[PDB]
Amino acid sequence: VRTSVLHDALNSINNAEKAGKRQVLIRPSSKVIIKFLQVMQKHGYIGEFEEVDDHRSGKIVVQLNGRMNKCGVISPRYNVRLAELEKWVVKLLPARQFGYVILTTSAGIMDHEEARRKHVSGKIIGFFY
Amino acid sequence: GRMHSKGKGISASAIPYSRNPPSWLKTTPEQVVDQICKLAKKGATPSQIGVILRDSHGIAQVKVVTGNKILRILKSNGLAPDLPEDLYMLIKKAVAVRKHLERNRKDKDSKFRLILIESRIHRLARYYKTVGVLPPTWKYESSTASTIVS
Amino acid sequence: MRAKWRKKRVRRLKRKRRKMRARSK
Amino acid sequence: SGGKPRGLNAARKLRNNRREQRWSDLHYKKRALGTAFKSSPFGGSSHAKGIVLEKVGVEAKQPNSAIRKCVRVQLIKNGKKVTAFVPNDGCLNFVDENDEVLLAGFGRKGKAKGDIPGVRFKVVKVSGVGLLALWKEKKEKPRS
Amino acid sequence: VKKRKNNGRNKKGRGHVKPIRCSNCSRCTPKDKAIKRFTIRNMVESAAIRDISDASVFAEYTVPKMYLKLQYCVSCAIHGKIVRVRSREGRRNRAPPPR
RNA sequence: UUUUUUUUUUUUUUUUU
RNA sequence: AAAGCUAUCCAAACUCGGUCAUUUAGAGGAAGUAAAAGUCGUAACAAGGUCUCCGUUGGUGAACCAGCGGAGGGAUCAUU
RNA sequence: GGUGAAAUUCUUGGAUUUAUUGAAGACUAACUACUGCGAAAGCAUUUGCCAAGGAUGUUUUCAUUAAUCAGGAACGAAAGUUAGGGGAUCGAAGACGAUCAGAUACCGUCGUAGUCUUAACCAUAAACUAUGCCGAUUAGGGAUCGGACGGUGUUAUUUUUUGACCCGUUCGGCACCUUACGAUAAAUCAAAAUGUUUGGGCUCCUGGGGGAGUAUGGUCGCAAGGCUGAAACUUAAAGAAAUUG
RNA sequence: AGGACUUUUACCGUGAACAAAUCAGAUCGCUCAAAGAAGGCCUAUGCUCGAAUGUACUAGCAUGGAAUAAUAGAAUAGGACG
RNA sequence: GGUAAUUCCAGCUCCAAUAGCGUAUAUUAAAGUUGUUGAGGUUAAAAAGCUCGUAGUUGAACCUUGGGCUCGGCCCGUCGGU
RNA sequence: GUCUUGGCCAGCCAUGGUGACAACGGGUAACGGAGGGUUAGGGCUCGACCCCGGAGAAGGAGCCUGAGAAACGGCUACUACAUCCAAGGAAGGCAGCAGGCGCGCAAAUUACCCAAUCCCGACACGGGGAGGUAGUGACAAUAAAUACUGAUACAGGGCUCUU
RNA sequence: GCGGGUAAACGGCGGGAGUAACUAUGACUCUCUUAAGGUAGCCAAAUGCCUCGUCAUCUAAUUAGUGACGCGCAUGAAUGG
RNA sequence: UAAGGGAAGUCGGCAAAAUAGAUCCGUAACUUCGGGAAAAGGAUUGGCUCUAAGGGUUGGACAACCAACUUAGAACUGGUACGGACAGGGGGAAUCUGACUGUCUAAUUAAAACAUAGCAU
Ligand SMILES: [Mg+2]
Ligand SMILES: [Mg+2]
Ligand SMILES: [Mg+2]
Ligand SMILES: [Mg+2]
Ligand SMILES: [Mg+2]
Ligand SMILES: [Mg+2]
Ligand SMILES: [Mg+2]
Ligand SMILES: [Mg+2]
Ligand SMILES: [Mg+2]
Ligand SMILES: [Mg+2]
Ligand SMILES: [Mg+2]
Ligand SMILES: [Mg+2]
Ligand SMILES: [Mg+2]
Ligand SMILES: [Mg+2]
Ligand SMILES: [Mg+2]
Ligand SMILES: [Mg+2]
Ligand SMILES: [Mg+2]
Ligand SMILES: [Mg+2]
Ligand SMILES: [Mg+2]
Ligand SMILES: [Mg+2]
Ligand SMILES: [Mg+2]
Ligand SMILES: [Mg+2]
Ligand SMILES: [Mg+2]
Ligand SMILES: [Mg+2]
Ligand SMILES: [Mg+2]
Ligand SMILES: [Mg+2]
Ligand SMILES: [Mg+2]
Ligand SMILES: [Mg+2]
Ligand SMILES: [Mg+2]
Ligand SMILES: [Mg+2]
Ligand SMILES: [Mg+2]
Ligand SMILES: [Mg+2]
Ligand SMILES: [Mg+2]
Ligand SMILES: [Mg+2]
Ligand SMILES: [Mg+2]
Ligand SMILES: [Mg+2]
Ligand SMILES: [Mg+2]
Ligand SMILES: [Mg+2]
Repeated sequence: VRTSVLHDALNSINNAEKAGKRQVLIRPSSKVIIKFLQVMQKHGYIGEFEEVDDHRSGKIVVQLNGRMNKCGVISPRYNVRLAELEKWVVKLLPARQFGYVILTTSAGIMDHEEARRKHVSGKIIGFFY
Repeated sequence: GRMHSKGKGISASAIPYSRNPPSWLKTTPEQVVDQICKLAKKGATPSQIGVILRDSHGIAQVKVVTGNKILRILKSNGLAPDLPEDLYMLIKKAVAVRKHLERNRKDKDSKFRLILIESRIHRLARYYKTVGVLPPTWKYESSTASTIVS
Repeated sequence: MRAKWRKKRVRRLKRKRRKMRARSK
Repeated sequence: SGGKPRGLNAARKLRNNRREQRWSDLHYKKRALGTAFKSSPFGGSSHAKGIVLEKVGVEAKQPNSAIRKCVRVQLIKNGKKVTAFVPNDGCLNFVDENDEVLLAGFGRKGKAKGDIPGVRFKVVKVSGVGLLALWKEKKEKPRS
Repeated sequence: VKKRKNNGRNKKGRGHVKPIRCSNCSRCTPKDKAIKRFTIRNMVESAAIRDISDASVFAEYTVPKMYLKLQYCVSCAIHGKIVRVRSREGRRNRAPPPR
């Protein structure tokens, strides 16, 4: 039984990345997945991702540029306070200037660095570096 | 896989992307609903109705042709079965095993299957009571199964 | 000693223990 | 690893499972059951006093051939009988029948230490005088 | 240590297989685990084939062949030198010896 | 492919350009 | 208006049973552990000299033995 | 007869052997496979009946109805128990004959319970793939089983369909072969991989070796026993995989 | 300031309130230090700085945020609208 | 430690702390040997014989996005106005 | 009835209340907390004891006075313990400060004083074993003695030379 | 008469000597002997002479009672345990 | 019938005493799960004055005319007595033995003896 489609997408992405493949097929399609992909794309850790429309959950084909070390999800989505970002970043990321911890806040899917600017917090859902 | 077996076999029907009636159909939505009502009035189950329409009369998908699924058409026309298809076939199957188990007592394999058949009925009837298809006081009883099927 | 017959020896000793308790009871 | 629950509302299962599995920890089980207060020869205390009942010799475990000098001591506080090792060369002469001696732990946490089998306590003071003080030329045994 | 990938038999997916009796021990062993030899040899030894042909009357008679299926346990096959202990790498070779 | 039981305690190794 | 007195109420205490909890004596019986130059066998480790082990049953000074079913952790990854 | 060799044993009352027939009970050889079905335990002669099941195909239907599960329940080899039937073979216990220092064993001749069946219990196995269930992804390859599809040519039938064989594709299985981008302490593993770059979901179990799956209490059982399940005390190792002798 | 119309919970931000002592921590040459809350300046006449600051998890109170996680809504229309 | 004792009893010498040092017991770190972070379960201890199933835990995708008009604060540069 | 609400209690009526999200029962060598120890983060453990709250005054119960007590350096009764006696009677509560016995591995003087902090009284005036001072005190903590120095003789490391 | 079967047919079911690093006892060994040498159980029992057996409990005191022990004159398995 | 004691009497609690109905409470080991069990052990009981409940018939959650017992509640009352006579279990912890119900030595032995179901030949 599918329980975390976000984990399925990131696991498939990471498997293709470690194998050296330049692209990966992702099923199914979710609003969280697309927003999570766009966070990758803004920092350039991926390239083009294309969504195939269907009369069901869609598919995504992501073109990988090879500059992607590790992407993973967090289960459950712990409720994080503003004072807890630094502990979460330290215990989970490499050196604190490359990776980006992904949260879901009332402002939407967005980074841990962006949270410090906007002074908001929420639930941790993933990470990359 | 299967809910009551190892059974990891994938086999289904792939609905085409069209969502539009093909150009070779010249039948009116009024006509096909008349076909649906006539078949249901005779006694055909909504699963059986789709088969005969698809195989003989060329209706690939009733929803594509009309816009409503067969059961919602039947309820609108007041011809929906009192008992849902899913329970009726499951209860009828359980009744069949009982008559075999009464005669054959050493069939411990048939005894085990009856438990699985009964377990599906209880899980199913629990869902119908949740959505409101069946009364909350509806209960499947061993000796009363034959009465419901008749 | 084999564990199969260490188990048998203890199991025999347990049966004798229950008889001694029934005698007192 | 283990198939531990990972839901956000599974704290009850996580705490209950930890409480059950913590009993297998030997040191927590000893403290939680309070076995020192129940079964230990001492009442959980570091030391205890008793009356010397007799002097016994204990053969050393292999590979070691010697007679470790010990005394059977009946504790005053509860009446339990234990065997106490008498350390240092020739200190068994100071101890005598019906003396009042103070006993302590012998090594680590009630386990016998060294090649002395079944001895888990040692003599510290005799007649209110330290055994080392008697063994050295420092103090004198009470006149009595 | 697991000595063999197939344990000692061939019943993966079979659950339980009825046992058989060893040929020269009567040991009760499973049919797939047992070591089976199908032997086809002339009913008369090659040394005495000529004399049988001499007594042929009726001189076109072909001597029939005995058709035996010998089933052995592990202890009997090894002691009878039907099979031999092989090296760690040579144990995996599932090919009959060449002629 | 006749059979072949047992072996008193302890004791059996270290450093650098 | 004191002593006293009527009837409820609060109720110490004792006796008599019940129940729970915790200690403790006991003829005798049956175990465990430790200590070693004790007696008897040699069951296991090699095909340990009857391959070993598991469940069950019965028997024997003792390790153990045997019947039924199973496993290889086998002494066979294999016979066209 | 039987064995390494013998002996107990049967035998001129004809043993053993030969042929024919009958009775009894059990079992289903060769075909039989790195094959199949079943949740597992297990399941191998023919025929008929009864009910069930997976895979396949589907442009049929419902529309979240799902996954795993503390307690709870069904089934559960062999052995064992109760009451009948049956009782051929084999064979615990037992009696002998050998061997041996002894032989309450291995070996041989007998032989009771049992082995078979109906009704009712028992609920344990090295019940093992020592590898929990669901889901996604990840290197190649050839066999094989069931279904489906496309093509080709022989063969039997045929108002040209179907079966057998051939090639290929795909779904679902039992497995297997080489390799390590990986894992492990290693043996080895396409899972025991995607884990110090540590979070997909759920349940169960373990915390040095003994004492001990023991004592006690509870509960189930006709009993044998099953399930639950300690502590005192003792000990510096026990153990796993490989290496050289 | 009176009334009407707000889906409801979880979550995050902010704010109020939240004994001392303890802890972190600012200042002062108790001869240094542990400590203590002192002290310092003018010759005097008397003049003055201090005795800070942080800390209130979870529960409760007020407001904002509306992604994420849940729940309802019109189907025998017994639905909305003047 | 069994007649050459670097380990016992002593003499000498030296080492550590030093007005202190040793010992016994309790607890913490070490202990990723209690593991939520963060253990292990083929063979080292450990997947219930197997299936069904309640409480519990968890549970496919989907509903306002996109663009433009702007306005302001802060930060990163040269202009430095004194 | 109570200062007052209340199944707090007395009468009448109904059958409800809690529980697998652990009720009820048992253990605690359990007074609760602010906090102590030790930890990168997450934690583990202790908290009789200088402060806040609760309860008790040998073990229960009852009560007077009083704004305030179920008070105990108040009373009454019972149980245990215990004091004087002329044997008729009377009198008692150190878990307040010292001190003694016992218990234990385990813990100080039957000292001085209201001068300091505050409290009480009719009160500037008196009282306070609250409290302060001193004695015992290696609980723990801070600083810090047991020695400093010149030359002579010798040796080493250097320096100009190695006659 | 000879030969075989039959004990839920009647019935029966042994002695002596040596031996374990204190002593004691004898798991063990040797020998005579039987149709077989009393197995599981149980006991000074309504069955034990010696005997008021030895130990414990019951009492102030117990040849009584009860619980154990067991070379049991002379216990014991459908003469059923 | 007996003061105080309470089996010291006796081979031995023989004989006698004690308990005794009804209602409410409470009830152990053991067990063949059926019992033990009336286990053990407690409380109440009179009279008088009341109150309430439990029905039938005929006329449409009502009205009227009948009916005789049972149960429950409350005041008052008395030399605290009340199943006031009669009637009416003593109990518990064990050992030996026979499973149990049943039967016999008329006129000294009622038992462990006989029988029985069950088992076997
Ligand atoms: Mg699938
Ligand atoms: Mg399921
Ligand atoms: Mg269900
Ligand atoms: Mg969650
Ligand atoms: Mg050693
Ligand atoms: Mg099997
Ligand atoms: Mg040897
Ligand atoms: Mg020997
Ligand atoms: Mg030996
Ligand atoms: Mg072996
Ligand atoms: Mg091996
Ligand atoms: Mg003949
Ligand atoms: Mg087949
Ligand atoms: Mg056949
Ligand atoms: Mg079918
Ligand atoms: Mg098991
Ligand atoms: Mg297993
Ligand atoms: Mg998978
Ligand atoms: Mg295939
Ligand atoms: Mg095929
Ligand atoms: Mg298959
Ligand atoms: Mg541990
Ligand atoms: Mg352990
Ligand atoms: Mg090894
Ligand atoms: Mg570990
Ligand atoms: Mg092992
Ligand atoms: Mg293991
Ligand atoms: Mg399994
Ligand atoms: Mg849900
Ligand atoms: Mg206390
Ligand atoms: Mg205390
Ligand atoms: Mg009072
Ligand atoms: Mg005092
Ligand atoms: Mg007799
Ligand atoms: Mg007399
Ligand atoms: Mg008579
Ligand atoms: Mg008479
Ligand atoms: Mg009789």
